[PDB]
Formats: sequence, structure tokens, C-alpha cells
Amino acid sequence: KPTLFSAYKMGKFNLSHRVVLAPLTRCRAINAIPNEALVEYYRQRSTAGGFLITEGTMISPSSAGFPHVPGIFTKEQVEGWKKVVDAAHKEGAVIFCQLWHVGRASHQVYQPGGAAPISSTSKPISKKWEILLPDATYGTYPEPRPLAANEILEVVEDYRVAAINAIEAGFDGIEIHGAHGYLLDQFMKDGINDRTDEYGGSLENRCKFILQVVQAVSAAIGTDRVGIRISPADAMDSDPRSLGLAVIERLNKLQFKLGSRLAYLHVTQPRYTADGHGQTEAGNGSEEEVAQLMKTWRGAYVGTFICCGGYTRELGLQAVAQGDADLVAFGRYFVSNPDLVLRLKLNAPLNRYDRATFYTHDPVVGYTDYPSLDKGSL
Ligand SMILES: Cc1cc2nc3c(=O)[nH]c(=O)nc-3n(C[C@H](O)[C@H](O)[C@H](O)COP(=O)(O)O)c2cc1C
Ligand SMILES: Oc1ccc2c(O)cccc2c1
Repeated sequence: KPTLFSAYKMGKFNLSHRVVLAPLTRCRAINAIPNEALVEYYRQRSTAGGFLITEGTMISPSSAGFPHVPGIFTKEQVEGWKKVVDAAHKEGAVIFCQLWHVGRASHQVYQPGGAAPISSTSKPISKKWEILLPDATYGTYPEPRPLAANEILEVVEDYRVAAINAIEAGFDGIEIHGAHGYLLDQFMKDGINDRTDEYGGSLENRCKFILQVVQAVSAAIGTDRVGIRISPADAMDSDPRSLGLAVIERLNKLQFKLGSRLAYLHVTQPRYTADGHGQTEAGNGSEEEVAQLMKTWRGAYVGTFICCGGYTRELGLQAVAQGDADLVAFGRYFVSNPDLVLRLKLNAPLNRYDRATFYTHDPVVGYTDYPSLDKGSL
């Protein structure tokens, strides 16, 4: 029976355990170029046969909504990534690049020529939320511009190019960021998508864009090198269950048509504890609803399932042992615990993470200077 520390065949790739580095935007890729800081950060977190997913990576100049996040749409960026990927591979890691377009979750300061961010809609994220600016202040999300159909195809092409570039850099594959209210989610979620054309209305129409992206990148680099991340549960849908199942149905159908499986489906879940980790005491209620959603979605998807969001050591063990997921990703714990895999294997204490340096730009401080367990001198 599978455990969290058991080997796994993720289609093309042999993994030695089920602990995954979740994608984590950290803003250390100064002027969008992966650098020596990123090399050491991913190297520190690499294990033999361990799966790593990079921070969200720009597919185009309009795809940014954070400062000093890496791109993979220029040769200079590809060359920077090669150094990261080579180091991870030297440690025996398998590593995927997350392809990220933020859509309306941006600001004029992030956009070429100060243009409006692009989206499904003209409606902005409400003033309830604010955006981190390059000068360490917080700003207001602006009104986005709704894409025309031909422009949506231009973005699909940007994903295709980014995937090709990822493989050129040596990445084992890519993950489509279709979660957390960013561009593709702005089309999926009926709370955001108020379009009246062929990209709006039906679940079929709302899933069109993300399916076109999956189709294009699969054609470019192979189904077995493509993972997809979603989060159906200011980005809400009136029926998260049906939305998740709608995406899953279309992925299953595409796999059956093309004759092979995608690398995986990756789904995040919300939590209801004070610190966002773990389970509430035996008898919230929204937690059981969400728990059931995750099992329903996994059950419906034909292939590898990665769960993420508030997983503890115990909940990760249970998810794999009970068959709820094949792989378990960890985000915040991996910020502060470079050797998180070893710490989980030993049930060792976990370093506290410092949220104040999640998105600062120092190559060392709060980035590569969290300690591993003392290995001593053999
Ligand atoms: C600082 C930070 C950066 C993140 N960056 C990304 C990202 O670039 N792409 C993404 O899909 N999720 C991102 N996430 C969400 C995480 O991947 C993860 O789903 C979330 O932190 C919940 O998992 P956890 O409880 O293990 O932290 C980020 C989260 C944090 C805290
Ligand atoms: O707390 C979060 C959750 C998701 C995120 C994402 O999808 C991209 C960048 C930063 C993020 C921060």
C-alpha cells in the first residue's frame, strides 16, 4: 500500500516519495532573470526522486502582477533557468516550471507602456483587496481590459512558446497555473466571467480557454510533460463542485482522444483553522464539505492527483494512505524548511516561516538562509 514516502510513477517520471514542493512566488528573480539565488533555493530543496514545482513564471510581458518574478519568454530567461534546472537535476530532482498569467490581478506599474491588465471581464478586483507594488507599498487593482477572441488565441500561443522554452531550459515539464483567480480562473469562475460570447456562459464556454491552453502545450511538448493546477472552491463560482468536475471531464476526454495521460491534476483546498494549517476540531462543517469535494474530484479524474493547502505531516500521510491523493504538495512549510522531506520522514520539528520575507527581494535573507537539520561531519 502507498505511503507518503513510497515510490511513484508519475507517467514518464520515477519519484522516490510523494512530498512535493508547491509553487511559491518569492520575488527574488531580479528583472525577471533566474539567478544564483534561485539556483541555491531550489538546490536546497531538491531530493533524489523528489518532485519540485517552480514559482509562477511569466509567459509574456503582460502576465506579471508581482515584482521580480521570473519569466520564460526570452532567451536570457531561458539561460538563467538552465542553471537552476541543472542544479536540481544534479540532486536527482524532477522539476516542472509553473506557467503563470495573472490577468486582471495586476497594476499599470507591471504592464508594458502602463497599459490596462487583460481579463475575461472589464470588472476589477474589488477594493477589499490590494496589490503589492515594486516600491513596497500597496496599490489598487485597476479596471482590466476584456480580451477579444483573437487576443485569447494570442495568449494560448504565449503558453505554447513558454512550454517550448521550458523544455529548452531542461525542465521535465510545465504546470498550467489555472488557479487562485488569475487569468484562466477569470474565465472559469462564473463570479468573474460575465462574457456573452463563445468564451462565456456555459461551463463548456468558461472552460474553453484553459482547455485550449492544455491542448496547445500538450501538442508542443507532450501530454506527459503537462500538469494543470486549479482551485474551484474575489474569485468565486456558484457551483464549485460542478466546475471542478467540468474541467475534469474535459481533461479525461482529452486524454482519451489523444491516447495518453497528462502528467497530473493539482488542486488546492481552503482550510478553516486560525493559522490555515490542518483540520478544525472534529465536529466545523465547511471543512467536511471541502474534504468531500477533494475526494469527489480525485475520484473523477483519471490520472495522478496532487493535493495541496494546509496539509500537515499527519494529513499528508492520511491522504496518500487512504487513497485521496497520489502526491501531497507543501507551500509555506517549504519556505522555511529546505530539507522538509527529511524532516517529514523523521517527524522532526519544522522551522517557523517568516511571512515578512515571503516577497522581499534579498537573495539570502529569508530566502536561502533557513537552516537544514544538522548533518554533522561523517
Ligand atoms: C508566498 C507564497 C507564494 C505562493 N506562490 C504561488 C504561485 O506562484 N503559484 C501557485 O499556484 N500558488 C502559489 N502559492 C500557493 C501555494 O502553492 C500553496 O497552495 C498554499 O500556500 C497552500 O499550501 P500550504 O498550506 O502548504 O502553504 C503561494 C503561496 C505562498 C504563501
Ligand atoms: O497566498 C498565495 C496564494 C496563491 C498565490 C498564487 O497563486 C500566486 C502568487 C502568490 C500567491 C499567494
